[PDB]
Amino acid sequence: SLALSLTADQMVSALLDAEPPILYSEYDPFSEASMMGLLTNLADRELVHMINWAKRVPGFVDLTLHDQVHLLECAWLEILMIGLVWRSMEHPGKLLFAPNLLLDRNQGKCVEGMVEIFDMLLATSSRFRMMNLQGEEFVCLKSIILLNSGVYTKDHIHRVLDKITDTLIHLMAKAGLTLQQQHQRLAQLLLILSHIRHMSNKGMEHLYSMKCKNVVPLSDLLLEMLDAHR
Amino acid sequence: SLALSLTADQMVSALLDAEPPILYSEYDPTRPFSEASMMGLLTNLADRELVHMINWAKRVPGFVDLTLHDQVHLLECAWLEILMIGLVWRSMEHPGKLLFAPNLLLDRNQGKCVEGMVEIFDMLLATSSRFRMMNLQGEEFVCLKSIILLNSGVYTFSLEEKDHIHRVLDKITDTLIHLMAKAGLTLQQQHQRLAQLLLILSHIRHMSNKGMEHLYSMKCKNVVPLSDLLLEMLDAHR
Amino acid sequence: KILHRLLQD
Amino acid sequence: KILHRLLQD
Ligand SMILES: Cc1cc(O)ccc1C1=CS(=O)(=O)C=C1c1ccc(O)cc1C
Ligand SMILES: Cc1cc(O)ccc1C1=CS(=O)(=O)C=C1c1ccc(O)cc1C
Repeated sequence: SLALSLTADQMVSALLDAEPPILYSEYDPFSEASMMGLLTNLADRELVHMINWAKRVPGFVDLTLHDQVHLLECAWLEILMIGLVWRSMEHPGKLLFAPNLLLDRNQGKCVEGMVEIFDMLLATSSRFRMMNLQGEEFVCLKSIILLNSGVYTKDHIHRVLDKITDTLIHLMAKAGLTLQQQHQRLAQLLLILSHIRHMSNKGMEHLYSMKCKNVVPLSDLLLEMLDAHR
Repeated sequence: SLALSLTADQMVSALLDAEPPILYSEYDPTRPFSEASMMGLLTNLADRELVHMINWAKRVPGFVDLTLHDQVHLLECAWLEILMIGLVWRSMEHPGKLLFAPNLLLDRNQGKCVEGMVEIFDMLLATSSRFRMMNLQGEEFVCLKSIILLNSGVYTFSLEEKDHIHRVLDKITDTLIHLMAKAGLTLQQQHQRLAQLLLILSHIRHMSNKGMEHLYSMKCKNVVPLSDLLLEMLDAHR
Repeated sequence: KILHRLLQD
Repeated sequence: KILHRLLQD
């Protein structure tokens, strides 16, 4: 397993180099069917890139095929959310779904029951801004989500999770933080994952509500990921 | 604030002495369990545990220093998380079993009843198996449970709200590190264990959400009717 | 409100 | 499932 033999600097560079591209939404006031239409198309395309990104996460390739499936099925919405939150960081009060799709919570109300998650998403972004979350920390958290979210449903996964913790502390040691400041912010970072988990679960509930209402015929891939949560 | 004045040793002591008691169930093993009976026992048990938890929360350092509609908010968000991590903790020395009460020890085949709870049971067991694997300490448990109380609802919040909450959360972090440092753990081992412990909270949040949805299912299902307090906490997920 | 009594009671 | 095919290429 090469993931464990990597220095934390190599781990950082490896994660950075695996970062998926920022996709665009299709171009051109929204209803609830049109807004959901854009988001569904975008989310489905982001999924494809995420799955290929996961194969480039150090140690994920070492897992068996259906263990990779389990972790991706459990954490796909979390990963999509923390991604949305990260690129929306420099746009306070707004969520940057795409460079040509920047929305505020007032526009989030067009879709029923979406405004709750938006505020939670916006609150997560404001927290990242407050902590001045760095890109190297973000990619560490995202891969942590990928490995941790479904691991409790294994030693090698905990093996890799420890090295990312070492990678995090290493990064924060580079930024001139004292020992105390290092496990404090480390704790702060990891506690965010509890909220992201909460958003995902409430987000999962909202999409299943959109399936049984059938306004947008969800993607078969998106349906497979959604039906996986039961 | 005196919670910020507490040494990490004083932090543990305050948390240890504030622990709730292990309540007993009205369980009668003379009869084989059903669904309404089992659900009735658990509901009765959880409700009485809620009362103690509410009084436990008031003793958590820093919690008393907040307004009502904040304590209310934190408890509304974290109550099931706290009930679950408490259950998991007292079930630690019983592999493949959940100790709801000293006289109510259940495995995953009796939990296979009540419809859709057996999945949650397996998750509760997997967490207990994880605590056993890490050999979780009581000093670490009381910290984690206090972290859950203050953290789970802080993100759903003018007058400097959370700077005090996050600051108490920062000292509980220092307390955990203290604890590991005395256990003989190296600095690298301290950070790692700190991470492993806090990642559990993510899974605990997940169980709570699933459990929350499962409880909402149960009395539109109209089996054994809930305590009025549980229904209050349950309608906070809206 | 029960959890509204137990907090100050 | 679709996830299968995407993880194999
Ligand atoms: C996942 C999803 C699927 C769908 O079909 C409709 C909407 C959402 C969605 C709901 S939300 O939670 O508001 C954010 C997203 C979202 C959408 C597109 C993205 O590229 C990323 C995200 C995180
Ligand atoms: C919370 C709950 C409420 C209810 O009315 C019926 C059942 C449960 C429950 C279902 S579960 O998630 O299997 C575990 C519990 C549970 C029960 C009693 C406890 O003292 C603690 C817990 C955590």
